[PDB]
Amino acid sequence: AKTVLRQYWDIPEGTECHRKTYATTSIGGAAGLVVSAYSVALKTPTSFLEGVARTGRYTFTAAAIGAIFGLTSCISAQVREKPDDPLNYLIGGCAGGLILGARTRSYGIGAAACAYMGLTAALVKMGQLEGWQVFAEP
Amino acid sequence: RWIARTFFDGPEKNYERTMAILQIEAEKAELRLKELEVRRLMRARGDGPWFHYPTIDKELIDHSPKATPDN
Amino acid sequence: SMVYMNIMMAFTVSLVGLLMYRSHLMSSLLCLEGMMLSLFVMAALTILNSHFTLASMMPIILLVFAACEAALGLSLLVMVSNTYGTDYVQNLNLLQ
Amino acid sequence: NPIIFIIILLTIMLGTIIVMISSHWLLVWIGFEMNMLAIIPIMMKNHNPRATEASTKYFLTQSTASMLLMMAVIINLMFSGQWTVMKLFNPMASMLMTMALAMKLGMAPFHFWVPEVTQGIPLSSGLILLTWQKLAPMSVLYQIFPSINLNLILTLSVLSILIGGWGGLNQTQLRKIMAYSSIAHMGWMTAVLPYNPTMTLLNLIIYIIMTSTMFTMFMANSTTTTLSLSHTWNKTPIMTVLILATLLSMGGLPPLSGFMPKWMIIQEMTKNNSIILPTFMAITALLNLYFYMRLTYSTTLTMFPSTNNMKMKWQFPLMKKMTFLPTMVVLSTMMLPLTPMLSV
Amino acid sequence: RDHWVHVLVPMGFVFGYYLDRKNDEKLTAFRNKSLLYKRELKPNEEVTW
Amino acid sequence: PFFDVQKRLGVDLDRWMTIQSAEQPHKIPSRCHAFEKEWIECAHGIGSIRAEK
Amino acid sequence: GRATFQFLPDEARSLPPPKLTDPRLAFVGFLGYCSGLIDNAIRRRPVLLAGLHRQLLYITSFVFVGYYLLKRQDYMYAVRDHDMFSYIKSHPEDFPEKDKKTYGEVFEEFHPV
Amino acid sequence: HGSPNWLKVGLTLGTSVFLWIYLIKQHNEDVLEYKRRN
Amino acid sequence: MLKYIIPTIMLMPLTWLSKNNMIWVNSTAHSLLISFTSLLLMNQFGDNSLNFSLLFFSDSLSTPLLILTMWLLPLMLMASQHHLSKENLTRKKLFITMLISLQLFLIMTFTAMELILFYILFEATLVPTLIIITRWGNQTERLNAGLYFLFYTLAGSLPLLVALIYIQNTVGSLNFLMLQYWVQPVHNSWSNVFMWLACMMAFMVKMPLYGLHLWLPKAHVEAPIAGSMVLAAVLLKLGGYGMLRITLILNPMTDFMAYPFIMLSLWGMIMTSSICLRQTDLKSLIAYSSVSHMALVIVAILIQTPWSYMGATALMIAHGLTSSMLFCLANSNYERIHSRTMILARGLQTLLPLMATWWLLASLTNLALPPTINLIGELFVVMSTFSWSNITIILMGVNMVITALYSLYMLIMTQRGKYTYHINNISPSFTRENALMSLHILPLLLLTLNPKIILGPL
Repeated sequence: AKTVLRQYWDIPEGTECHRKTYATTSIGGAAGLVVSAYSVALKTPTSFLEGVARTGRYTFTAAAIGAIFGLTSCISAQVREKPDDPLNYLIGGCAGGLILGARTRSYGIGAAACAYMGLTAALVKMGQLEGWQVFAEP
Repeated sequence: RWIARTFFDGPEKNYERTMAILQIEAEKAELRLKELEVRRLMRARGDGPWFHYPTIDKELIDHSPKATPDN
Repeated sequence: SMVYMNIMMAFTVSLVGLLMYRSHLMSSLLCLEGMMLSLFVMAALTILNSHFTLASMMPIILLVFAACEAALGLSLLVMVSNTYGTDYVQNLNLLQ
Repeated sequence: NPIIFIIILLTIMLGTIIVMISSHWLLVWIGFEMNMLAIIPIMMKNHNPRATEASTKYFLTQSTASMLLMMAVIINLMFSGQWTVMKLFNPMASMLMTMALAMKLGMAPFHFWVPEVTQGIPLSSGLILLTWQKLAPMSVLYQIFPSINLNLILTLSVLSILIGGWGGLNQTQLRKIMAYSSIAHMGWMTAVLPYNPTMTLLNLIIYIIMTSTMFTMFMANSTTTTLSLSHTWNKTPIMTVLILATLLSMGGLPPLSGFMPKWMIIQEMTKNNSIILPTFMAITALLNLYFYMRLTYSTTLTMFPSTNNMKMKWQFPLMKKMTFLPTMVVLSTMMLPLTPMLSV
Repeated sequence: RDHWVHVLVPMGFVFGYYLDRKNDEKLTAFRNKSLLYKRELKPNEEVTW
Repeated sequence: PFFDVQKRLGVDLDRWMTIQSAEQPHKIPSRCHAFEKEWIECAHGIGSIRAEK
Repeated sequence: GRATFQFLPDEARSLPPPKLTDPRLAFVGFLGYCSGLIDNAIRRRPVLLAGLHRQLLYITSFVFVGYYLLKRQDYMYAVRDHDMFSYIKSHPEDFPEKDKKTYGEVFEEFHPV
Repeated sequence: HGSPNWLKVGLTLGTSVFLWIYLIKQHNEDVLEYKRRN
Repeated sequence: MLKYIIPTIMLMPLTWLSKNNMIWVNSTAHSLLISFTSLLLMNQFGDNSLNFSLLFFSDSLSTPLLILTMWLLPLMLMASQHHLSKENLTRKKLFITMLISLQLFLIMTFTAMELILFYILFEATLVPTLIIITRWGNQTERLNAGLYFLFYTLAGSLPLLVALIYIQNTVGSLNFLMLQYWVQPVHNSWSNVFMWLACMMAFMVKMPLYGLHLWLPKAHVEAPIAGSMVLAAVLLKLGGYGMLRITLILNPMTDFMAYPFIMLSLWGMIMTSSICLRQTDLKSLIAYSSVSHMALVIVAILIQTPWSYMGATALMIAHGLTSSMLFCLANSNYERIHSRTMILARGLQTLLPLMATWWLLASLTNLALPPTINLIGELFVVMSTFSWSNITIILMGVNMVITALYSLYMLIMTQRGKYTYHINNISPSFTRENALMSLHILPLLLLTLNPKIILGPL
């Protein structure tokens, strides 16, 4: 819901790293739930404990990356100089991608995991900084 | 001496053509700064008929004393 | 009122996994006309008490097309069973 | 048969007139109800069981695409009860309005609704009739417009070109290659519609013409991709240049006229400061051309015309209004100073 | 015949040059300028428009 | 889109089975008949974009 | 925008009109001159300067259509400008009368190299 | 020899001149209509 | 151009309208008559500026640039007749028309008066050049190189429409470069960085960088028949001049981020020269040379402040004649040896002594012999970037030293003995081989007599 994102950009601002990633793992904990729905309905009939889908553990991957997605911010946003900066929030992209590099082993998949995930992370706090809107109206 | 007046001109044509076609601009770049003034910011008034949306036609109402007094 | 809440759950017999699945494919098309009369009545609640007197033709002309749409797809399942003998929606050859 | 073959064909456009000409929710119920009853025997004519095993998958999809619409219609009967075609006065209804209506204009959800139908039909003559079902619900959306949740309509459109740009890398069936990219243009003209519903139809008109020329050029002999190898040196070499005149235009290059709406689509979309969304669509439209290149590489390069059988005989097809069609489909990009004045 | 494939095609240059004066003869906006280029009293700034 | 053939040529396709208070064949009103006759009178020349405000 | 279902209303009588001998009316049909040549080129003519009746009436098609098309096009911008000026004329607070100052007030940045 | 169908050849050429005649008869009317009105 | 596009479009209904083999002698005959009309109405004076007629032409006032655009079409038809004459006449004439159609968009381009007509003409190419790579090329792996010839230029150019219409709706109208008098400054932000980024990056797609340039030794390696459109591809690469039009204004003051375009084009400059001393292909040999001293001009522009616009005006036409002439050398010595690999050409200089003079003076334009049009501009690039700092002479000077070897690395390959082979390659350099090899230095050193016209505003 949009109450979750409303509870994201307001209070923590790098600080309160106990509840920073506690608000940030919920999106990562909910994100694997969507792909788990198609993995039993599009991928074929599974074992007798549905959901028993093909590879499984999709939530087990998604809840972990979303946990470190806020954690690597609130550590580094605390320790460097205490703003949230594009250089500061860049660091969460790399190691958070490498859980997908650690699982489903590397050198062809994990080698691009730090690559693409970091650049799309830094644009986000850049996106709120200049006043950009995705879905605007007159 | 016999090259210019056989072929072309100097500061009587290529000047004041620059003064000519730069008056087709201030009525072009400024009316394009009125569409953004008016179309995007009309906005809640809806005075000029651009955001005019149909609601209902009141001609099809009736006014006869229909056969229940409290309606 | 509660007479609108039920019937409104009765509209959710159009459950799509039980609307095209599984085989004995007549049980699929069963709830399609079963999705009708959950709309014939639910319309006829509000038209009747709020005395409109003109939209009474609307639920009647609803059931005209409701059987007429249901008349078509029943014919094709005979044409399925014309070459097969049974419906069996797990029949699949033409893929995407 | 040949008398009523016109009569069945006559009532299809009679359906979509009633969709356009009404102020009443029950007539537009009837409107593309009788259309869905008028399309079925066109699929049948040769009575092949694959055509029956394609129409019935087409059937019970569009049955729900009918029957979900009426569930929206009774809500604004219970909510203020007026039956003019206008705003719906319930976001619970407008949600039920659009994402039921989007079935007949099949979006990025409802995946195999398009290809599994169009592949498997022997009637490759047309099957241009699935432009009419692209025409009728667009003539409702122009009137639903100023009550939408504004996020649902753009979400289906960003996903629309995302799956359609990916579908034909895994294809040889040129019907399915033309079944795909019919999702592509139906993402754009939805993505305009919150910002100026006029000039949506400009995307609609260009899409009709560039699909009308495509199957008429496909009604020479070709149904398979490698069958488009064996016509340049066999059927006619003149068709080989003309098929390259359209597949490159529909990709959208600016010297042709296929680029022309996407030129104008940004002049409307920016000036309302949405920047990140047209950039994501235009960069996706790059992949819309790698269908056509890697397909045009087969027919215009003489890729081994084997199977010696020479056509010394003439041709008599029905190329009805054909040669006048790729004259506004190529060289019309200078010829539109105001297409948004006669249409809008 | 008389070879229209030949030099008749470079004869289209003055056919273009005859049309090349129609744009200038409707660009008759300003005579009163201060680059001398003045159109003060003479029949010299008036001409060749 | 809405071509509106019935506006130029002056027949009604229906236009009668539209609102709560239009025809009423023997002048028998409805329960909320008295508020249709007021709510239409409010926004008639209004272009519906300020009518919600 | 009133009096709907019209190709062009009777309010469009104050048009110059958008007359002949424009390059667009030349161009509308210039492609039609190329179009009928393709109609020869499809059915193995093989002449490409074929019978005149098929070589003509592509010309007669577009030229009458194009002139009949341009009449509402100049009308449509005219009626678009016909609505704009009065809303410009009304609401003086929505159209500020700005004061022009010369280049003696502007102290710009200033950034040299 | 020459073998046309002798029916439609000439109908195309005469309809065009009719549309040529209907062109300027609409045009020279409407050219005068702008002056007679405005 | 009042009537410059007007006579040359009439040349198009003359190819298939004509007779048999007369079509070559007729097409060359009309073509040179336009070349005087180009010279005549242009080259006028001249003090800021010559707005030509109207909204379609600004007369190429600051940089003429247009004379070079019109040599090539009466220059490649004599070159393309080497190996083309094997097909049907109607198919060969189509190959003539598409090259003539390439010039007409580029005739309206380079003047263009505007920016919204610029981009549609900036993208009006790549349609005829791509078809030349597909049909009547060389052996296989064409089609991927045709795809690499797309999907870069089109990939980078699409944010220009994101950029320009964002300018058109914001501040005035970009129809007129001369109504660009009021220009607001651009400060450092996180939105304005991307505004400069999309304004610049598309122009790096055509004139290459050390990045994103792998496609360039594909079209020149896998190339049409005998350097036919390859000569046109020389003007296609140098014709990215429009950075001179745009970034002269319209965020000039963002130079804080100029540095990674200065540096990447500088270490990549010295590198790609030495990336070809172990190359085994002739048509790739000139291709990597055409990267290096074409990458020289980019630091002459992003560094502002003239004495840099002076040489950069001349350095566009510097290899533009030279590399076109080197491809004419490489289009020859292939009709006689049907493989383009350079190592097989041992034992030359004795069978063809007449063209051996033409090898000398051509490669003497890379050492470049300071009274020429080449080292008259490279001294001004020295004159600019040494005022930047004292380090810049080092990496730029070694570029003048690596191509000293890299040019004479080709000349010495002609001198060998006993040739081992070649009962073919008899033909002692016929008239088409040497008359077409002329008319390159013949205007080049001619322009070195009074090089006044080759100068910008500047």
